[PDB]
Amino acid sequence: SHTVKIYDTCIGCTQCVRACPTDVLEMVPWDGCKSGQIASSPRVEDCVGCKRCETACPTDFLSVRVYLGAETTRSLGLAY
Amino acid sequence: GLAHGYFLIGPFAQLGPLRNSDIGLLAGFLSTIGLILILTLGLTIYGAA
Amino acid sequence: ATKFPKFSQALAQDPATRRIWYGIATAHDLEAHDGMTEENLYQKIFASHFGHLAIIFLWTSGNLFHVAWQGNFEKWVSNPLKTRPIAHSIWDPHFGESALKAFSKGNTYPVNITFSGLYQWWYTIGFRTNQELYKGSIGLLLLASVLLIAGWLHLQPKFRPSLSWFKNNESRLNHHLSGLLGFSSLAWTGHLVHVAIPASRGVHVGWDNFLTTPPHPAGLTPFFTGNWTVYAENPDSATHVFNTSEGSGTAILTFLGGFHPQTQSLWLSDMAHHHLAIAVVFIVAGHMYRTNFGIGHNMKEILDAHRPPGGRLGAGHVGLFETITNSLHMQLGLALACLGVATSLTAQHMYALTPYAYLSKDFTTEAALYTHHQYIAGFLMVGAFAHGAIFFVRDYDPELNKNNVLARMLEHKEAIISHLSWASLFLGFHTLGLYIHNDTVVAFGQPEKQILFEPLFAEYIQAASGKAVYQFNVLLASSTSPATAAGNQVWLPGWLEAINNPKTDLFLKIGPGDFLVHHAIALGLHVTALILVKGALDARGSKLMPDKKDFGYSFPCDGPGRGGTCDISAWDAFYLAMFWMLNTIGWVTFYWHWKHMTIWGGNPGQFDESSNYIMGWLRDYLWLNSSPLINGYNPFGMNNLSVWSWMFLFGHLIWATGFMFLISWRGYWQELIETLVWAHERTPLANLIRWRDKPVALSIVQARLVGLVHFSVGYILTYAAFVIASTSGKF
Amino acid sequence: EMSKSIPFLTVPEKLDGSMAGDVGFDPMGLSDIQTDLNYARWAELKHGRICMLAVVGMVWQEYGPHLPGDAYATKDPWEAISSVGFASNFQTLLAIGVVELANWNKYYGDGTPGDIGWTGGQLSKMNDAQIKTRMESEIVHCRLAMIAFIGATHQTFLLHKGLLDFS
Amino acid sequence: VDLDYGMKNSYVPATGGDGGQGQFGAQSPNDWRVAGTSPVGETSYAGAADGGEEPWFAEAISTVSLDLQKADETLKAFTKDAAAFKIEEFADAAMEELVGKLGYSKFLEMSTKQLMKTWGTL
Amino acid sequence: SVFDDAVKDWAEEYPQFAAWGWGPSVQAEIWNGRHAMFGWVVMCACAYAKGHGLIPDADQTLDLKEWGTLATISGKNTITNERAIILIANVHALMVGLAATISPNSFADTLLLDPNHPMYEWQMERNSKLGGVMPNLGKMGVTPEAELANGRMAMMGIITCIAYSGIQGQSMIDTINEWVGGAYF
Amino acid sequence: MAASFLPSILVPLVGLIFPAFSMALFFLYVQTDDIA
Ligand code: CLA
Ligand code: CLA
Ligand code: CLA
Ligand code: CLA
Ligand code: CLA
Ligand code: CLA
Ligand SMILES: CC(=O)O[C@H]1CC(C)(C)C(=C=C/C(C)=C/C=C/C(C)=C/C=C/C=C(C)/C=C/C=C(\C)C(=O)C[C@@]23O[C@]2(C)C[C@@H](O)CC3(C)C)[C@](C)(O)C1
Ligand SMILES: CC1=C(C#C/C(C)=C/C=C/C(C)=C/C=C/C=C(C)/C=C/C=C(C)/C=C/[C@@]23O[C@]2(C)C[C@@H](O)CC3(C)C)C(C)(C)C[C@H](O)C1
Ligand SMILES: CC1=C(/C=C/C(C)=C/C=C/C(C)=C/C=C/C=C(C)/C=C/C=C(C)/C=C/C2=C(C)CCCC2(C)C)C(C)(C)CCC1
Ligand SMILES: CC1=C(/C=C/C(C)=C/C=C/C(C)=C/C=C/C=C(C)/C=C/C=C(C)/C=C/C2=C(C)CCCC2(C)C)C(C)(C)CCC1
Ligand code: SF4
Repeated sequence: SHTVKIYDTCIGCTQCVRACPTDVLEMVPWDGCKSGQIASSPRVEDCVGCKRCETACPTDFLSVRVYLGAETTRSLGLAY
Repeated sequence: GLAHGYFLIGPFAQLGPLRNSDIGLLAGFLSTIGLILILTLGLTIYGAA
Repeated sequence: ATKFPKFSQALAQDPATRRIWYGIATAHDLEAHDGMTEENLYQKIFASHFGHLAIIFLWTSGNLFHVAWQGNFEKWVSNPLKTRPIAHSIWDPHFGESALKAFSKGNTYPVNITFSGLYQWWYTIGFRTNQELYKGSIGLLLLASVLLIAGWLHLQPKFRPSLSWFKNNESRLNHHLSGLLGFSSLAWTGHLVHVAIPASRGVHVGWDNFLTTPPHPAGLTPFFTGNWTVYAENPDSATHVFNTSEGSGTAILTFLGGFHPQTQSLWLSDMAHHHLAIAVVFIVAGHMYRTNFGIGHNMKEILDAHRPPGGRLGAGHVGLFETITNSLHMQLGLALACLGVATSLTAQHMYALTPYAYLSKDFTTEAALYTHHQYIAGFLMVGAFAHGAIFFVRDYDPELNKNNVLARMLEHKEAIISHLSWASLFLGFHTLGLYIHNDTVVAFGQPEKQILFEPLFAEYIQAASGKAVYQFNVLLASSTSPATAAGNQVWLPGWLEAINNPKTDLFLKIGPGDFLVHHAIALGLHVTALILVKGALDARGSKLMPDKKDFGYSFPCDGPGRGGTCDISAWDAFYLAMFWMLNTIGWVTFYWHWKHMTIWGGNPGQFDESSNYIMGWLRDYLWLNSSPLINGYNPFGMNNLSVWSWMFLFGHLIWATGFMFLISWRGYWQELIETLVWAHERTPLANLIRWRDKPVALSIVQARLVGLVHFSVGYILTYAAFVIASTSGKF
Repeated sequence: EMSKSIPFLTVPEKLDGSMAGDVGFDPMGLSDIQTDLNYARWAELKHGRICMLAVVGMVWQEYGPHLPGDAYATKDPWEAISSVGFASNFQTLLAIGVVELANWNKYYGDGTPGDIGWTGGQLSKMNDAQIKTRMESEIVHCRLAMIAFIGATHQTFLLHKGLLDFS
Repeated sequence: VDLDYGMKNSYVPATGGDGGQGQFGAQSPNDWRVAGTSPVGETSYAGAADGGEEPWFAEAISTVSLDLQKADETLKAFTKDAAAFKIEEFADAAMEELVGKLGYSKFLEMSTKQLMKTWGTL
Repeated sequence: SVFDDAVKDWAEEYPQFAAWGWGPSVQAEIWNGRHAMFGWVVMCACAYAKGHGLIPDADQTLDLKEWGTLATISGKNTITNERAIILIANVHALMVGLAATISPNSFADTLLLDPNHPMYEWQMERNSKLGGVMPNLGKMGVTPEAELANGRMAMMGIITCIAYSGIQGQSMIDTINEWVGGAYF
Repeated sequence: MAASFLPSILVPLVGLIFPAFSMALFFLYVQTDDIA
């Protein structure tokens, strides 16, 4: 399974969540930013590692980071 | 095995290096036996795995 | 850890064929393995080193055995200039009758001719018979068994060394300087005086009679009385016939200089004296560091004391001792860098200062040895930089090295990389421009408009060493110079005879073609260095990927975001620099080979005139010399060069196949393999059989590596076939 | 404290006086790196026993009755190796190898160094004081024989006199 | 129906470079490495479908289905904690009023104040 | 004894092979002894056929244009007729052995101890019974004990024949002939 | 028996038998589900 971390520079724009093709990410309440929400990755077992979430993230540097790791059927995107 | 070994000798007998010698058929049979041994090794290790 | 590879849980759980590939590719990266400790890491490395040394000694014993058993070494010894030395016999059932006959020319049975120079070296060091070679082979086989036993033993619990033993710098350095180098050099001098020199003077000294055959009639009395000049009196005369007693002297240590007149190689007395002085220097050097006896230096104190008082180096060398000691990757990088320099020096000095009897007459062997050692040097240099980059990723601690020279390199990496880029661009622009200008003016039939710079600085260096052709009256080319008056006392006469002898390779005559090719070589060196240095210095991060160190030395990319990040890792810099290393070493070896082929062919002027434009290289080097190689087999028959013709085409094919991995990338192949899986699952009588490892396309990094390996193997095999076949089929 | 054999040096910690023949002689500190002295003592005993037999053989094959035979007649121990032939040296090597490999687990084991079982029933009616005395005597004989073998060899290839030829 | 059935797999998460088993498990608890097709009258693996007179396409027969009742029931079972949270914040019988008045999916989708508004009606 | 410790340590060092009966097992001792006995038969037949010149054109070499490069020893020098004939006889025996290894019948003594074969338990029982330095003089006739003893004798004879032929500086056929009182040549 | 026979004896063993058994052994090892 891949690792997906959210750093506290997240501004809760929800763009990574909308970008995710396998629904790894979700928005949760948080008082650290103006939007009152932060990204979360509770379902990293379904992360393929496409990094669309990172492409969508507007902060500098990224607030969501995908580190590729141990491959499974799910992370390899296999229909077989 | 009966189906395959019968046709496997043909390529060896008719096209192998010794095809133009008078022991060409015997060499073709030996080549077929060698191929069968290779295939049997494949079957054995396949079953084990 | 329940399946292969047991050292990686992450890989062992992958359900695809990837699990196998990566296991194989990660077996020797012991630091990354699950549950590894530092102590176990050092112990496993120690045992693996014993195994590697066993492999080396098995290889040497095998060369000795095959020459003794199947070679013509005795016939070669009796007649060096008219025998082709044998490497080993051929037994290949695929051969036709014509092939057997072709490969048995000059012999009764098919053979490969050796181009490794082993016969010349063994002849020079005193080997004369097959029995002696066989005894050497047996000894090395037993020594390999001993090394394997040692490797096994030092993995047993009571014999595993501790981490403190592996980190004892002063003692290891003392022993490797004084014992591994200094005493080995002394023992080699002893061999040369007792065995090789008498053999060159037509006298047999072996295990049967060496205790009662003094290597000098005066014995060891002069050595112990300090009257050492006795060992230099009466050298071999200028009419000395090697391997016979005619014209022989009795000197065992000399400083004659130059070459033996008949072998055109270094005097054996000169080499013995060289190794004796070397032994003294290294034994002395090996007493510098403090081990157990109160005296000697501590390396940490030496390092910490060297900070310039002005401060232009910041903290100086403080922190480097711990950094080097705790980082196997930095140690390996230093070892590979120095080994690369030493291998290049081996290649450069062996061709010019021929050490082995009759080696300069074996043209193909000369070409093969130079090319072999230069390619190995390139690989070693690339490795040195790769392990520097790995050190930066995995071992470098910014706080331990705060403000030292190592950290200040990182602090001005932008200036370093930009200036290296400027130098590379300048060299490329002007060297390619001069080549193209020459090509164009020659194409329009006006060769007098060529730009032909004379390599004046190098010619001045040659003159300074005594070369008289360039009309520079400087230093050793000047009769009245202090250097000449001093040097004439010891080595200058022989050296001057060799250097002003055009039949030798001692400082070959150079001209404008040498100038242009040298600037091309500098381009290759600078660009290869630029790629490797930028990879090492950006291994930890860059503006495009500021957290690169969190992702490791090798990783595919960081995705298509931020404009695209393909080939961003430091491993990718290694991968790019492999192409430039191969191209550079190719330019170097092409230059060496073409200059030597024109010299050996009796027409240096062809190189001197045609090397100044690219078409001269394409036409007069590659096209012209391809001829015997491409006719090794043809519609009319074959000869013994047919194997090289086949290997030439083989190399072209492997190189081109590497192009497939390098150009086409993963997504295409993964989609194709999806349809392959569909087909197999849906095919009756074949779907009785199923894979247990899901077929997947090769990974991004794996494909880069596979393409690079195919490219490199094809490059090497193609050039080896060309150099061997062209040199051996022409001369 | 201090070493008994070299009274101005400190004894290394491993030379506690338990093993027979210990007089605190290890000036080079060779015992400090080893985990224990069992392998070292096995080696010392094996070398010494071989040297004892080698010295005895050097004397007998020079001033003693050889076995009948043309090959077995020469009194020169170095030449004996070649004269008796490979067919006999190899049998000796193989039998020794069988004895060595059968005792492999003792050599790399934790039992008493030197004791492969060939006791002769000599140490049955003894306490530990007498067994210690016997082991001290064996180790002293081993140590004398190694020096003696070095001497004997260097007198038969550096001077080419006999062993009992004191001219 | 157990909710951790997915998590009870044989995947042992590595100590590094591994996100582990997330909300549902990293992989199926069923070993995918099963036998190929089998002769007429035989089964390749435990739960394999009998391909009848065409065993070579036996793997194209489906033994895994989702009937609508199982879908509704697992929807309720997997979201029981979210519904418990929503009633905990809006505030047994009240939940039965809300989830039958408007729906279960709608009850999940609405807000505690909005449900305080719909609870106004009776 | 040294034997039990030796076998146990070998099994601990090579467990995958020790599972099938490879290595210093009773199974390997039995099979190699059977082969040694048959090979004593074959070697005696070869000695007898060489002594009486019953092999046609023994010193003549095979035709290169007939058998090709595979029949060459060095270059175009081909193997003799006698060596090829001996090889072919042993190849007959080897084909029998390969058929037995690959396709054993259910009541057959298999080469390796396969848990799925119907003879596995019988094989383990028999192999547990056999063992010791002296052959069981209580058990005679056609029994596993006698088979093991005679296999051991045949392997010992092979070793001694190789060693004696080496010491005497003669060929193994010469030793075989001089051990039967020159009954072959 | 002579050493001159060794190539035609040994080459098929090194180039055919040994790679086949080594590849079969490695295949069996990589397909093993519990190695330790
Ligand atoms: C790939 C193309 C190709 C082809 C067609 C051949 C063909 C041949 N090679 Mg060559 N060779 C090749 C490439 C090829 N080679 C390569 C790449 C190399 C390495 C460089 C060699 C090196 C080589 C050597 C050293 C030798 C040969 C030899 C031969 C000949 C004998 C081979 C043999 O008996 O195989 C046996 C063939 C089989 C066992 C099976 C063939 C495939 C079957 C017929 C397919 C049937 C499918 C069926 C129609 C499907 C439906 C059936 C039904 C159920 C519906 C034969 C003419 C030998 C020779 O002497 O040449 C004269 C020989 O000594 N080759
Ligand atoms: C004097 C005693 C002694 C000796 C003979 C050795 C010898 C060796 N040790 Mg060392 N070692 C020693 C003491 C000694 N050690 C001590 C006291 C320690 C503990 C402090 C160690 C700890 C140690 C470790 C941890 C390791 C070794 C290893 C080795 C081996 C290195 C590889 C090799 O074989 O290359 C031999 C090479 C040569 C003989 C030729 C060297 C020539 C090179 C290329 C330099 C040439 C430069 C040239 C002369 C001039 C410069 C060129 C310039 C002009 C450009 C070698 C056998 C390694 C090994 O592989 O063990 C299995 C290893 O991992 N040792
Ligand atoms: C740098 C040092 C050095 C090197 C590299 C050489 C190299 C050589 N010497 Mg020279 N020599 C040297 C120093 C050196 N010598 C010194 C200091 C002297 C005394 C002055 C000599 C005197 C000398 C003589 C008289 C002869 C040589 C010969 C040779 C050549 C063959 C040696 C041989 O048989 O290899 C094989 C290797 C060995 C013999 C040594 C290793 C033996 C192994 C370790 C045995 C294993 C022992 C172990 C107990 C085995 C059982 C256990 C195991 C099975 C597990 C070889 C080129 C011979 C020759 O042919 O010259 C042309 C020769 O006759 N040398
Ligand atoms: C003393 C020499 C030395 C040592 C001890 C090491 C040790 C190491 N290297 Mg380094 N390295 C070296 C020299 C050395 N290297 C050189 C000379 C180079 C330049 C090429 C490199 C470049 C390099 C890179 C880029 C990397 C390493 C890495 C490593 C580590 C992992 C190695 C591994 O698992 O791969 C094992 C590899 C194999 C088991 C297979 C090797 C593939 C071979 C070449 C294919 C053979 C060619 C083909 C069969 C020929 C075809 C023949 C034809 C006729 C058909 C290990 C610590 C890796 C690392 O991550 O370190 C942390 C890593 O990424 N090395
Ligand atoms: C023969 C093919 C070739 C050529 C000419 C180049 C050239 C270059 N490489 Mg490249 N490289 C190549 C193959 C090649 N590479 C391959 C196969 C790889 C493996 C992927 C690489 C990987 C690589 C890396 C990793 C790096 C380079 C770098 C460079 C630059 C080095 C500095 C230099 O020489 O500047 C001089 C410029 C040239 C020689 C090219 C200009 C050619 C002519 C003279 C220009 C003419 C312009 C023309 C008039 C305008 C167009 C006309 C019309 C269309 C309008 C140079 C541009 C490095 C770099 O960027 O350094 C600054 C660098 O880091 N290369
Ligand atoms: C490591 C060096 C080495 C290499 C590359 C070779 C290569 C070869 N040998 Mg030679 N061999 C060697 C050492 C070597 N040998 C030694 C030291 C001996 C004395 C025991 C022999 C005894 C020998 C005989 C009697 C014959 C050969 C033959 C051959 C050829 C066919 C292969 C074969 O059937 O051999 C079989 C080899 C053996 C039975 C013994 C092999 C011993 C070496 C040490 C194994 C090396 C292992 C190696 C280092 C592992 C690393 C490689 C791997 C990582 C890729 C081939 C050219 C045959 C030939 O000449 O055909 C024309 C042949 O008849 N070899
Ligand atoms: C299976 C079983 O259980 O059975 C049992 C039975 C049994 C009997 C109980 C057993 C035992 C005990 C054994 C084997 C005992 C053997 C003991 C032995 C043979 C002990 C002396 C060696 C030589 C020495 C000390 C020489 C000093 C030599 C000196 C001091 C010299 O100067 C030598 C010399 O060369 C030079 C240096 C200089 C030259 O100028 C001349 C001379 C010659 C002078 C075993 C092992 O338990 C086995
Ligand atoms: C005691 C023990 C030690 C041990 C030991 C010692 C010395 C062990 C000895 C081992 C040695 C003595 C074992 C030889 C067997 C003879 C072979 C198998 C004969 C095959 C003969 C058969 C296979 C071949 C027959 C043919 O070839 C023939 C005849 C003619 C051909 O036409 C036909 C055939 C192919 C059929 C350790 C292990 C060192 C340490 C441990 O701690 C203690
Ligand atoms: C990255 C990195 C790394 C790497 C590095 C490298 C790889 C390097 C290389 C380098 C090099 C590779 C260098 C070289 C150098 C050289 C030199 C420096 C030389 C000099 C010389 C001289 C000085 C000479 C002189 C002379 C004489 C003596 C005589 C006369 C002549 C003349 C004058 C010439 C490491 C690991 C560290 C770590 C960190 C990171
Ligand atoms: C198959 C067959 C068969 C069978 C057979 C068999 C059963 C065999 C056996 C065989 C055998 C069974 C063999 C054996 C051999 C033996 C030998 C040959 C031996 C020798 C030895 C020796 C020489 C010895 C020595 C010694 C020792 C060791 C010790 C002590 C001393 C002495 C000296 C005595 C028959 C014919 C029926 C029929 C046909 C077929
Ligand atoms: S991680 Fe980036 S894309 Fe996702 S919510 Fe935070 S700021 Fe937006």
